[PDB]
Amino acid sequence: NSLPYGKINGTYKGTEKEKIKFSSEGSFDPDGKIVSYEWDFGDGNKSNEENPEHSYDKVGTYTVKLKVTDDKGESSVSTTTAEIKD
Repeated sequence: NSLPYGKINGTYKGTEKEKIKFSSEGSFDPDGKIVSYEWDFGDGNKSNEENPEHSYDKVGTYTVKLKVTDDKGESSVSTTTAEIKD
């Protein structure tokens, strides 16, 4: 019955066109298992890797979302930012 806890380990920073390593380490479900991790990098791109690398084409500050869903189909969403400069 218990919702999963996502941990998105923000904030993130890097430079345009250089890969940034994201981590969902510490995410957990008290009464089950997390069966999916869904990242949205805020630049229209997504991943279902636990700990993806992603580069941003353009500078800016992007909203990063991590949606975790458990084995009973229940989800929760964590957010942070990725600040991309020169």
